[PDB]
Amino acid sequence: HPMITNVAKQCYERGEKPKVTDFGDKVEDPTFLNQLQSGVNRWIREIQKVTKLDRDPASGTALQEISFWLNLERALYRIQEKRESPEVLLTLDILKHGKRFHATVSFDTDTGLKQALETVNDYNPLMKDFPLNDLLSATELDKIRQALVAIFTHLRKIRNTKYPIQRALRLVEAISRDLSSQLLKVLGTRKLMHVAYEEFEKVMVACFEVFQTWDDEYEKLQVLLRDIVKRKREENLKMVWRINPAHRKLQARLDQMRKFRRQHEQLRAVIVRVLRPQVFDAADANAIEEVNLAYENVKEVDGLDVSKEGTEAWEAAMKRYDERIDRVE
Amino acid sequence: QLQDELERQQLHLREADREKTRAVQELSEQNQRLLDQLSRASEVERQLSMQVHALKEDFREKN
Amino acid sequence: QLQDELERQQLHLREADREKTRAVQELSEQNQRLLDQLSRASEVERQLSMQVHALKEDFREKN
Repeated sequence: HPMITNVAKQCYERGEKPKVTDFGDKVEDPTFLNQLQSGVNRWIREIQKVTKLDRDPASGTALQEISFWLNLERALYRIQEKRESPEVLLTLDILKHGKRFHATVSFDTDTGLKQALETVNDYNPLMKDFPLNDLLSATELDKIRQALVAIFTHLRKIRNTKYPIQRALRLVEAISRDLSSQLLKVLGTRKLMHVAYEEFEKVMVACFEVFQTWDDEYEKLQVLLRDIVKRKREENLKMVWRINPAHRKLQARLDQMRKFRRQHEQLRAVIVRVLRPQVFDAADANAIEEVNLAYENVKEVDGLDVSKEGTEAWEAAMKRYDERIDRVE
Repeated sequence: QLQDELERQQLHLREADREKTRAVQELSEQNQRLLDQLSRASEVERQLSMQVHALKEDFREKN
Repeated sequence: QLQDELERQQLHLREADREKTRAVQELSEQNQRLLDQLSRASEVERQLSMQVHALKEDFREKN
């Protein structure tokens, strides 16, 4: 309100903090009190717009999650600093002196500012350091594994906070989605289809090392979370996880890749051993070129496509290759 | 001659830890499936008991 | 020194087996209890279902 500003600058220029008495007859003015009442209503509505903010855990990346929570915490701290400023305290004091306890009690209670402030204070140490940014930056499977262990330690930080177990789990699927994205990006970059089979096996060994590290550290955090729920057994009752990491399909996809090429390579070697005459039947070259053409046909379908169209194209390629190998079988 | 045997007991420790983890996870999953089915059955029983009570009241009135 | 850690590893394998056995027994009893509770819920479901079906038959018949 302009009036409180004018009286406050007058009081400060007189080297004294303002007081209710300085308003004199204005303290009992009806219209001035009504204006302050409406102003406090606006303040309460604005504060409730910020305090009541809530984010769906499932939607968006964990990077978006950390940004949301830190931004909300900063906003609440700014709001709290504004709230403790002499202007708002003076306004509440004037309204109290006018017995207009509606606005004052509502501001002290309806805002919920203390509760949101406590919530973000509880949530700060868990979100203070997270390496998901570094993981998204990381471009190597070993770097990815290092990032995973760092992430799971900063998730172990949860034990001394009030973060809900469900929301932490949804954060974990957010980690899964980011991990799947980065693995897809790396394996697309290196073009695993056209490279030598041996280094290809090495890279997939690295990938399965990464998946195993994910599973092991998830198990560690899972026993930790069960212990935490035991410690708060009376408070929280919903332990249901039903975790479905996004990369899991991709893991299975990559699993298929390995066995496929493995069988293919082994089978390829065997047929090359057997069809050689005891030194050249045309049927032998027909079978060999048929196997090679089956491999090339399978190479037409991208291996990294996990979507439904990817699934159906992959299945068609596998049935085709299966028949082609059934001939030589 | 005994050092390798100690390694065998270390291997057995790792094997038993893996087996225990698998078994306890499997039992937890079975437990949670049965809890979900228990909740579903409890909800069904609740709605059907509501229907029982409403029908009995209707039947008194119509009698 | 090998005896010292070897016997300890043997008896600690036994001890880990003790905790595994306790956990498996507890989860198995919880599984059996939840199976029994689901069976009883199914029984009450069936009784309430024959009740409501006969009650709706009675409703349509007295109607």
